[PDB]
Amino acid sequence: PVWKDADTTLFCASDAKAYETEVHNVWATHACVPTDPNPQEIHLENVTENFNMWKNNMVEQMHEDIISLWDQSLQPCVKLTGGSVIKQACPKISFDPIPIHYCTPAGYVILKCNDKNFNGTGPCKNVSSVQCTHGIKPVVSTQLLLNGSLAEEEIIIRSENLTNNAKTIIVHLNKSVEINCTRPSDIRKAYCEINGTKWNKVLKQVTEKLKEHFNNKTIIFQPPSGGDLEITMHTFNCRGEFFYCNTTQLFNNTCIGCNGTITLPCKIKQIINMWQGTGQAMYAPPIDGKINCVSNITGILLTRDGGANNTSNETFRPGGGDMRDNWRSELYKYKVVQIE
Ligand SMILES: NCCNC(=O)N1CCC[C@H](C(=O)Nc2ccc(Cl)c(F)c2)C1
Ligand SMILES: *[C@@H]1O[C@H](CO)[C@@H](O)[C@H](O)[C@H]1NC(C)=O
Ligand SMILES: *[C@@H]1O[C@H](CO)[C@@H](O)[C@H](O)[C@H]1NC(C)=O
Ligand SMILES: *[C@@H]1O[C@H](CO)[C@@H](O)[C@H](O)[C@H]1NC(C)=O
Ligand SMILES: *[C@@H]1O[C@H](CO)[C@@H](O)[C@H](O)[C@H]1NC(C)=O
Ligand SMILES: *[C@@H]1O[C@H](CO)[C@@H](O)[C@H](O)[C@H]1NC(C)=O
Ligand SMILES: *[C@@H]1O[C@H](CO)[C@@H](O)[C@H](O)[C@H]1NC(C)=O
Ligand SMILES: *[C@@H]1O[C@H](CO)[C@@H](O)[C@H](O)[C@H]1NC(C)=O
Ligand SMILES: *[C@@H]1O[C@H](CO)[C@@H](O)[C@H](O)[C@H]1NC(C)=O
Ligand SMILES: *[C@@H]1O[C@H](CO)[C@@H](O)[C@H](O)[C@H]1NC(C)=O
Ligand SMILES: *[C@@H]1O[C@H](CO)[C@@H](O)[C@H](O)[C@H]1NC(C)=O
Repeated sequence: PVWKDADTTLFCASDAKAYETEVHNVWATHACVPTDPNPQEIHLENVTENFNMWKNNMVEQMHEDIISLWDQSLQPCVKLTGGSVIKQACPKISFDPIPIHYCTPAGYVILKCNDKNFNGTGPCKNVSSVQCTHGIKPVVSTQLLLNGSLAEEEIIIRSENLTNNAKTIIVHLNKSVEINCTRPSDIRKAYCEINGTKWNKVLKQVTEKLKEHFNNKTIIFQPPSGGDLEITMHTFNCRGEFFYCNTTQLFNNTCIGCNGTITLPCKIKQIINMWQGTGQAMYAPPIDGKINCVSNITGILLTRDGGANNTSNETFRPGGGDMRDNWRSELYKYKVVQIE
């Protein structure tokens, strides 16, 4: 086998149920084929292959699909786009993301990096060959990566360029921390409950590894100062409702009487600034009854402060906004090649 680096158009696969009215299922039913009934991963003996997750067309290809999925699935009362106005009907929908596999057409194959502490760029010593990735959930998230994969060994610090502060940092956790968000039976007041013990343990480890990457320096956490509500809050979609949660308690540099349950204040918003960058959208009020989503915190989005080269500290705040990094967090060990 001999290959070369190449971009090409991918296709998708799913376990989607054709009887479901859930929108991820309805979209995967007509845009994707069924998942590979006999998937086989094959090792590449004595092969070293270098990867670059910040340099992967797979990401932008998935991004186009999630844009597609949201525009056909989400029914907004009125669509406020670039100097435009549209008025429609906005019934409530069934919303729950399902895993999606990304697969190469003929002449192309996917290379899988299996080195347990691969950071996302550079040489991979344990390389695989697959026809499709594994099932990736398209979770649209800010500040915190939800329902993803875990790093198998240590916590991984991923970044295209650690010395550039504009570059986003992806923290790949090795132990998931549960986030339990509930709007109980304001109709827009909600809260997310987190294990403080579990949470502070893991964030202590996150700081000890950023210490390794930044020359033993003091690692400070801080809430985002300024930006849109989707940036300064942990924003996610639970069962169709847009949750905005205040995470200041999570990035508490201190509980590093504070090892119980952390309860984050949340509000469901009807008017959101779309992650697709095209403007404002207005949706309908929340459904009646108890609205609950439990998810796994599996990764953290961070931006580092600048102007601290002559200081003794480094400051990191929760990031968000560019959903590409969310897909990048799960496609990092994949790249497409052209077989020669
Ligand atoms: N480093 C990139 C700067 N990002 C940026 O400029 N954006 C434009 C304005 C806010 C946009 C957004 O994140 N929207 C959103 C909507 C719903 C959910 Cl659930 C969610 F998690 C997020 C992103
Ligand atoms: C390579 O990765 C595989 C799959 O993750 C795993 O069995 C092990 O870590 C590695 N195996 C060899 C033979 O290097
Ligand atoms: C990732 O590993 C490569 C070596 O392959 C190194 O050059 C790069 O600085 C590392 N990046 C991070 C963020 O650790
Ligand atoms: C949450 O994480 C555990 C392991 O940490 C895993 O077994 C479980 O399936 C995860 N749940 C979801 C919804 O991903
Ligand atoms: C997670 O990684 C840290 C180092 O980053 C390590 O100390 C810890 O033991 C790991 N935890 C698990 C459950 O692997
Ligand atoms: C990373 O960013 C720093 C500061 O922005 C810059 O000086 C450096 O050349 C960049 N390195 C690479 C490899 O792009
Ligand atoms: C999530 O929280 C609600 C109320 O806060 C509680 O009733 C439920 O048992 C919790 N679920 C889990 C899995 O912790
Ligand atoms: C937090 O996790 C610990 C283990 O780290 C566990 O014993 C305990 O049940 C959890 N506490 C809460 C309040 O969820
Ligand atoms: C960083 O601190 C650790 C503390 O365990 C020490 O072992 C290491 O030599 C230090 N390295 C640098 C570059 O300061
Ligand atoms: C989050 O809560 C703190 C107090 O707990 C408050 O000062 C801060 O303004 C809140 N964040 C936002 C974005 O409103
Ligand atoms: C994460 O997965 C669980 C189980 O599938 C689900 O209940 C929860 O709503 C998911 N979280 C998000 C943010 O989609």
